[PDB]
Amino acid sequence: TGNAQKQQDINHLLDKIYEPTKYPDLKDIAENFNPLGDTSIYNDHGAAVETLMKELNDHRLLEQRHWYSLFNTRQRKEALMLFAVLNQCKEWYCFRSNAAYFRERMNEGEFVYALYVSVIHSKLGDGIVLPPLYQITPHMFTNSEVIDKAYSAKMTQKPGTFNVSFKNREQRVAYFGEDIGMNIHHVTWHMDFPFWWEDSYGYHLDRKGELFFWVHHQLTARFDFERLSNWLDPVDELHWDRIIREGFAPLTSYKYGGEFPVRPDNIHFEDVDGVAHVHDLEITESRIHEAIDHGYITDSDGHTIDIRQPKGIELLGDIIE
Amino acid sequence: TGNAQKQQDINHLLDKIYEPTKYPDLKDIAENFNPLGDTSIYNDHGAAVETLMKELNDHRLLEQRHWYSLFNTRQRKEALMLFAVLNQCKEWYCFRSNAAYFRERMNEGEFVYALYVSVIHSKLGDGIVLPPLYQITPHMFTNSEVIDKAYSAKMTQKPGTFNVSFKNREQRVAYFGEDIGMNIHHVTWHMDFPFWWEDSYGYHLDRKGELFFWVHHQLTARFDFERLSNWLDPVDELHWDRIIREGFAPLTSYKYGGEFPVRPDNIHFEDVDGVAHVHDLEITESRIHEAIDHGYITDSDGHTIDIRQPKGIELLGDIIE
Ligand SMILES: [Cu+2]
Ligand SMILES: [Cu+2]
Repeated sequence: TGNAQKQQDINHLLDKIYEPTKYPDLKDIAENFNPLGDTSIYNDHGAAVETLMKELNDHRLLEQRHWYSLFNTRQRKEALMLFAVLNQCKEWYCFRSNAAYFRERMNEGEFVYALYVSVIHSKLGDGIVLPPLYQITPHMFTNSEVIDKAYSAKMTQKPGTFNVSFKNREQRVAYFGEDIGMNIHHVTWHMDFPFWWEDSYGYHLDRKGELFFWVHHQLTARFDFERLSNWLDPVDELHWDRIIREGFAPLTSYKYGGEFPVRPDNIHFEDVDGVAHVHDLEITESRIHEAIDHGYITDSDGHTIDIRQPKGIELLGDIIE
Repeated sequence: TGNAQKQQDINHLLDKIYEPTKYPDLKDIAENFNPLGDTSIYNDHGAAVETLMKELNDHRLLEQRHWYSLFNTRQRKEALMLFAVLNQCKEWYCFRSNAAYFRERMNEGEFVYALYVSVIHSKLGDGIVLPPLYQITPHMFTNSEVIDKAYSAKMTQKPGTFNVSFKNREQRVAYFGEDIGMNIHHVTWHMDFPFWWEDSYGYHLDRKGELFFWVHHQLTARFDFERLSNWLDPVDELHWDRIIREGFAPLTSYKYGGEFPVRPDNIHFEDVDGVAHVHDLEITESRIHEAIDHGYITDSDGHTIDIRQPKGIELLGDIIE
């Protein structure tokens, strides 16, 4: 152990993530290790490990040098299996090993995501401070311009820092939304208290519900404030039966993936194949809005669970998010 | 009572259905029979009959030589009383009699529908085969042109058969829906397990409900295949909030009644007077959909009947059709 060790290892793992590791130790590990030959390092007698492997083997896991969204029900599951290994390691010998072994044949997004969540929640990651996403995978936090300016630097082997950019809109209250600090927090908040947490993982995040209610209420408040300061008017509430008034162009790019799709202004909400129907929301919204109005949330049995009490708002945040 | 017999009386009955019977027996039965004096032929002591009669007498039954759709709540009820008589005869003397007695004063659709149903479920119709509707009442299964060609062969008495008809649509998968066999089947399937069946009539049809779910799912299935074969793409699902994209003109005619109305394309669903509001669907659709989602259907007392079991899909079909 140590930390200036654990730490070191981490830094190495997340170094030039888009390419096979250059740190020799990480690679003989990456090669010689077998997550299945001492089912003892694992507190599960390695059921986790044996499940990743099985996938890695039938090679039914997402490819490397490809994008990844945490909203993709499969990409998530895969990402989250790495979490589950890293998670039941008794000591560092087992983490390093895996987050090396996998690091090299699992996709980067799943991987970056997996490592962070794992470091954050696993028993074994106390000493560590995680590098800032913004510098680990800069395509998600940097402009598309600066990105290309950086690819040029590199082509020519000439160094230096480029100035990023952001009178026509409400990309006047932009400084708020595009800040690398908020973006960090926004992701961290949901890494700290993930929507996918099962108390099987080890403990129980306390009031994730009210936490959820509140955190957004404040982005939402903080946001409303800035627009105040900009002669702008408080934000419109979004409806599924209306047009999406204010659309934008992000001018942002994926590393592997392409450029973030843009949305024109005054658009009509389309039924999106694979996710869900527009109407599917409308009804959800109704079911929600009826719990609130009745006084109770009704479970699967037709058991009405009361929410006209203090535990109220979290039970509500459990069903809303 | 052979069946040869049984059978013969039945082809007699349904011969030249649009004009007074020409078979002399059926006639003088038609005239001298009294469905209510010897109410010992009825296993109901002629409750059945004494109701038809009453109607027949206050003259509030639907006229002859007029159309009839099985969807008309009255038209449906009258048709269905005939059913109730034929149904409580102890032997052929009683059917012959009524389907003769009634044949001659009761509307022809009521009458053709009443005799088949009766023939199909009454305990007294075993040996018979019913003639193919397509040849009993051919306006329903034949073109409007063919029909017309046929009125001319008859005005001039020179005989002859006509070829029916069916590059501009999806009346390219026509050969499927316009087939006299399908068509047969699709009506028979609903005569075998009728939507109006009360188990007071006699026995209980067994899984009408999954039977219902399943038969349509195979029309639909079968339907979807043919389109495949025609470079056409799978069928849109219909919504009450969008346009009826594809209308058609059936170029079909009724014998008494006129030409079947046509639907222009890209139409908007109108609230239709006497049947129900568009919205009315809209909420029934919701009501249904929530039963699917809750885990339970809820009766009129407010008792939730669970459908997350094998009797499941049938309970559902009983509230769906
Ligand atoms: Cu969030
Ligand atoms: Cu049908």
